[PDB]
Amino acid sequence: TWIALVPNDHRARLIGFALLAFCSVVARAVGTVLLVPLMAALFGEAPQRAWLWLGWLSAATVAGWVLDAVTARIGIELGFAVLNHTQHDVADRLPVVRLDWFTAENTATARQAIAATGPELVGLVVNLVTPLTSAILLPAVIALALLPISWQLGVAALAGVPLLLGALWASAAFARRADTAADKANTALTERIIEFARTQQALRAARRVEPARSLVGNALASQHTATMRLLGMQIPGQLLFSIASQLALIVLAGTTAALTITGTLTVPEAIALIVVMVRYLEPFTAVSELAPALESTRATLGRIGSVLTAPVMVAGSGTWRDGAVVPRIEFDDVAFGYDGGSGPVLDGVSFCLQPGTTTAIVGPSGCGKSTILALIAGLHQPTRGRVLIDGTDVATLDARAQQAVCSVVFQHPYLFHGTIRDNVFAADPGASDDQFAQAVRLARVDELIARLPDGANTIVGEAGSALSGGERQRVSIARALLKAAPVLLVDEATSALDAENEAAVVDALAADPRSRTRVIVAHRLASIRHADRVLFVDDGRVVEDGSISELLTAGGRFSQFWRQQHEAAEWQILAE
Amino acid sequence: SWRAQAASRLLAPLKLPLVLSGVLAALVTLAQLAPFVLLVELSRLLVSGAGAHRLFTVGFAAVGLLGTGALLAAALTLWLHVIDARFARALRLRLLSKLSRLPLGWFTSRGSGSIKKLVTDDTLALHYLVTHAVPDAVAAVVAPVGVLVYLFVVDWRVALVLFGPVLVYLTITSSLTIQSGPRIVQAQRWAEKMNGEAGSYLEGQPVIRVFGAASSSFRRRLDEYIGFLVAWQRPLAGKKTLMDLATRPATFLWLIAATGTLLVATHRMDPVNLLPFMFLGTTFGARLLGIAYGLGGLRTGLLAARHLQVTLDETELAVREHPREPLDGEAPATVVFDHVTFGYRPGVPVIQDVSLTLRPGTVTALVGPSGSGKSTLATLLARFHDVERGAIRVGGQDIRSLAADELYTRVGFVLQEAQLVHGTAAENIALAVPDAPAEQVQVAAREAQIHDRVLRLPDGYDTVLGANSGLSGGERQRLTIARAILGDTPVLILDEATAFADPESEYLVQQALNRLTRDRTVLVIAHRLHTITRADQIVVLDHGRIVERGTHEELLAAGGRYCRLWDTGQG
Repeated sequence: TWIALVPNDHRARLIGFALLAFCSVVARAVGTVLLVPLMAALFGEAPQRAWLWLGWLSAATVAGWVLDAVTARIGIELGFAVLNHTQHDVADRLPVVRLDWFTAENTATARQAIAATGPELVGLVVNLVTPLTSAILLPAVIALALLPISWQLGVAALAGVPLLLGALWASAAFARRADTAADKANTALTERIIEFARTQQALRAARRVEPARSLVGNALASQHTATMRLLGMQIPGQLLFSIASQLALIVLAGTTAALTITGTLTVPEAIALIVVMVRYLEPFTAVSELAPALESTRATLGRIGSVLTAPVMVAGSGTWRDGAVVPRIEFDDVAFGYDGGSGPVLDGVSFCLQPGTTTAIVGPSGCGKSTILALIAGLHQPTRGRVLIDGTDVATLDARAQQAVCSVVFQHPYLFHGTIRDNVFAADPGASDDQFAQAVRLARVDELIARLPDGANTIVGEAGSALSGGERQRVSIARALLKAAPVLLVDEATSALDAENEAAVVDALAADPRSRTRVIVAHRLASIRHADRVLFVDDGRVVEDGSISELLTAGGRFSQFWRQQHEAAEWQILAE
Repeated sequence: SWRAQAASRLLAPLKLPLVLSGVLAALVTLAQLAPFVLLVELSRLLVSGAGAHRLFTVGFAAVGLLGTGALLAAALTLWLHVIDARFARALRLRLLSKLSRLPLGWFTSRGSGSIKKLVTDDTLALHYLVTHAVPDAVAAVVAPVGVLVYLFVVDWRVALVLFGPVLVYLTITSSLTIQSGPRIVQAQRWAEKMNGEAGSYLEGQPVIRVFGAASSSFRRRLDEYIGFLVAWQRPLAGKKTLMDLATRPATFLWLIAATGTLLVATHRMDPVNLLPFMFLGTTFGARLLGIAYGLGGLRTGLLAARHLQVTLDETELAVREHPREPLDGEAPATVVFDHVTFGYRPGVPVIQDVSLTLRPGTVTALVGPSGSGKSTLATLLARFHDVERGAIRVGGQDIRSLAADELYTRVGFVLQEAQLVHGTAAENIALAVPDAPAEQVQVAAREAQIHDRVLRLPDGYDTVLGANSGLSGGERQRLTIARAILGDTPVLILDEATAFADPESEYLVQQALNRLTRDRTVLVIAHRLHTITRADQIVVLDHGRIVERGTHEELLAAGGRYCRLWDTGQG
């Protein structure tokens, strides 16, 4: 529920800094209150008495100076500390966030959370915290100290201040609401244009760009919305606090002049009281000025809080030692649909993969075949089933011992910025050169490591040397082949261009002198040729099981798929 | 910098209303800050006999001032919000009418995020600049000038004395802005590279969950980042502290107090003439600094307008040039060609002097080592770009002398994009001919092998093709191919890299293409040799300079680059 819980405890600089800030506010308060008697000597019959109070005010202001200096230093230190803590927290928290929370724009929000908060969080305490809170409390203490000298005046400000606070609050709220209304209307307007620009290639080719243009043009030009209630809800956002302050000015000046006209106080110092009221009305103007910085800080802190409030996954008290030998798997109607509506769903898959074989999951398009691998690994959670690898349950197991059984090859490869040797070593920080050599030789990548300018040290990152498809996929295959985890679940990368990649996959699958349970979501018949037991999957539920040859006798939905793959591999493009 | 660099060029109409709103903002600001002068007058009034009615006249003037100030502010904001909408509407209309003249290659260049960014962000930023940034800036500019003049006309001593803290602030700022010389651009570079690394880290999430040893890179990058900022800001601490201290309304108060006490105690001036400085003139310091922020508020809108005008000043397609009589020796088919040398982004030419000819009803294969300007040569034929030297002619008429309808009635392309429009499926199958009598649609869909997948839909032929329609690649590539079979354009551009997407659902796409290319001139952009090795003729090329052309066996046994390309060990 933490919105911006930055500090651990530390208690000490916290309490000290709060007390110092309060004393620094009291400094300016007593400065003005000590200005109070000064004017009574100028507009009077004795203009020489002023020197004493001038000296006292000098003492007050040097005290104020020292206080503000020390509070500014403590503020910059606290800014450093808060930056460090919050960014380390967000970084260490990102991995445990629920996986399906990353949409196309939620990802952009998260990306902004840790790319645009450097300079706007270090200079936060010394720019928003201290000034705003030092300017809010000051009027109250000024009125309080004014009370014992002129109680007729004091109570007036003591009752006025909440009205001005409420006016500031209401003005800010009105401005915010107006801005949201405006930008929402603008987006709703330009949506049509945003759409018309993406289909600019299907329209012109369909020789129908002129009517398709005229339609949206007519619509956009016609619609107006008249903007009038928008202006009427905008105006008060601008002119409310100016009016409040202008009215308070007349009120206070009038009450002072009225008290003068009766003879309670005297003329020589009524002017001092007026000056003090004018001094008292300034922090409100300062707070009114510190609006836009406040709004931008609200926006960025909202990004950070939204990141810090995402749902999480749960794992507890796992028991592993090895897998013993090699785990067998199991499903029970896992039913994973992401909402019950639009999604893989998987309405009724239930099988059992014996302890260590090759097994391909063929089937028509519709990525149940990939969510099955996700569920097997650990990334997703079956909403109502129980994956029971070997005899336990993965969902009721510890996180540290959860990402320690599977080793995954991914359909879409991913290499982080660094030397490819580091990428391949990103699976085992140990792995002496025997392991690394056998891995780099099994996946056909020794060729790439030998025809490299400097050798094994190229910085791939983004925009690699060539490293298009086949190369990155072979690096990923080698990396996933390094890890010792005794179940290898392969995902057939969509690249039917590289005979080297094909042979690399076949080799990694069938030639490893180790012994692991293998699963390969494959479509290249060369791959599913070795799998001694295939699982056909349409609309969730498994539709067919059995060895290869046996399914080619049944003659159901697999003979058709085999005869369709044996034909869509020699399709010539002659024309007759 | 100055009067005209594309920005005032965009902002041509908004000059007269802008200066009107400016003078009105100055006036309303003076109306905002006159109450203090009124207070000074009442203060003087208090020390010579008050009476009943004189102070009441003063107060009546004050309340009238309040009322008229509020009225003026309301009038100003209404006039601004009025003058903004017409300009926004004209801008959007002109932007659309320009958008429907750009060459197709521009869109593929930009992408998807660029368009939305440009349109939405720039229009909204321009609106904000017009409605907020200008009045606040002119007000923050006019206020200090006014208060300074008023402080000088009442006394030249105290204002000259008060000028000091401004000097102190300026010298401290100028001394500060010598230590962060390159540090600013270095930190900007750090910021952009950290943005890049953040994007990378986020997009590669699943791997991180399995191999938990791949987060060390990002971790150490973040550590070095925060260390850099910490080591950067540590020195400037005391300097910024002094910069702040010598502005605050505390020091101004003591300075004014000392100067006034020295002046009055020696009878050099009357005491009532010290009221203006006790009033406005103690916040003068913090008020001056607002000028920098008010002026800096314009940067965003200025950059937005610059970018938008640079975009809008793009060049459209060529002129429908001199119509000359066609048919020196050619036919409806037979798309000749000649020394093209397209180039694009000049310095580097991507193509070179090619001269080939597609026969009336035969296929042609544009084989070549990928990346060596192989697809661009085809896209250029569909007027994605204009040639800089040479002339294409579908038949005899150069594509320049052909309207945007006579062109796309003789050239139909199929590329690596889907481009589905928001409507009923029957319309997307019948976009070519807008009124097919609901049976030609069905036969042209039962010839593209998309009949079953459209029949077993939520609502069949009438389910709106939304972003979440529940479709895929080869499931809608067949939809666009069904749309293309209705066109019947006797020239086809066939990007072959669409037959092996989602390699599961590609047998149907192959059947669709088979019954789509029936006796019409094709031009296949080959990606595999065995599929194309029997078309009619094979053209090899490496960044222009067509290496050799002819038939399969001819290319095969000549020692050719074809022979060095089809020997990847037969694979």
